Amino acid sequence: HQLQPRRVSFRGLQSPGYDPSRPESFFQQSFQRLSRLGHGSYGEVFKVRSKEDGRLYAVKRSMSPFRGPKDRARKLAEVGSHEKVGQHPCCVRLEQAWEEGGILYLQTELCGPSLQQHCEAWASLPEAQVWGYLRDTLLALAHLHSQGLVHLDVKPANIFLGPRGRCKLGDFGLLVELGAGEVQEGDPRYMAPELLQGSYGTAADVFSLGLTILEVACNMELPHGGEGWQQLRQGYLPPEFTAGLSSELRSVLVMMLEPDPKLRATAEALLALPVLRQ
Ligand SMILES: Cc1ccc(O)c(C)c1-c1cc(-c2ccnc(N3CC[C@@H](N)C3)c2)cc(C(N)=O)c1N
Repeated sequence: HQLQPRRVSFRGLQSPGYDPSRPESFFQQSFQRLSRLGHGSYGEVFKVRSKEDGRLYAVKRSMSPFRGPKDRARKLAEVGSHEKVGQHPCCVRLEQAWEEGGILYLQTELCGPSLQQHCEAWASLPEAQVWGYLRDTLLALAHLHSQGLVHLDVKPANIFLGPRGRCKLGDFGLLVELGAGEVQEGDPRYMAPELLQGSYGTAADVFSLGLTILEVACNMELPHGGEGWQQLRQGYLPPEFTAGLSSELRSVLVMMLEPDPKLRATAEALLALPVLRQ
């Protein structure tokens, strides 16, 4: 026998068309699986339609049952972090989460391709689009920081194309609160230099978003270490990466890539620039 699905929430499961008497899972009974959006060691993401309301969503499920109470605690923690983010037009919105059969499910709004996928199936993007992605993801960071939260893995793969040129930031598994809480290793290509010393704060996201946007704007791989990695963290843009970048975009990126986090521009300061108006 199998225990009924349980809602996972850190704030305070039954749905139309779900029958506990029937053997198959809440996920099998309550959704129509339409396509697979992604698969990895983190599990799988599916595009689904909900039987409850008839609308499209995405559902991420973990790959293997919990191995022990700590493994379970650490996986469920993602839901608590995501709930702290809440509703914001530039953040992937969690609808509900649940556990069944030792598997964790997160149901969110359905978003488009990641910025990474969008780039791969474009070369270098029109700068007008890049400005939109930068602005939207800056709004997301201002929102996170207002909640005392820092995303420690801002990267092209974690930003999803919404409606009409809009970007939403997601994957809040590596969110920390301003103690910190347990966290995994962010992608070294986009890592703020102060994180080498374990120092973090709202500035670390801004730096990562700077290299995220640099990468999508120039369509070149960033170094994961060695001299190239250091030379992106000196306070200038290496010419290697700047071919075809406008003077306007270059200047905003260099504000975001300031190595001293005390000097680095805040999301709100960047959003107040005339170039990022509206
Ligand atoms: C379901 C879910 C729950 C919580 C959450 O925060 C997010 C973002 C999602 C979510 C994830 C994905 C997706 C697709 C392919 N690869 C990845 N990953 C690659 C590695 C990892 N970092 C990110 C993620 C797509 C969508 C979407 N298109 O609607 C989506 N809403």
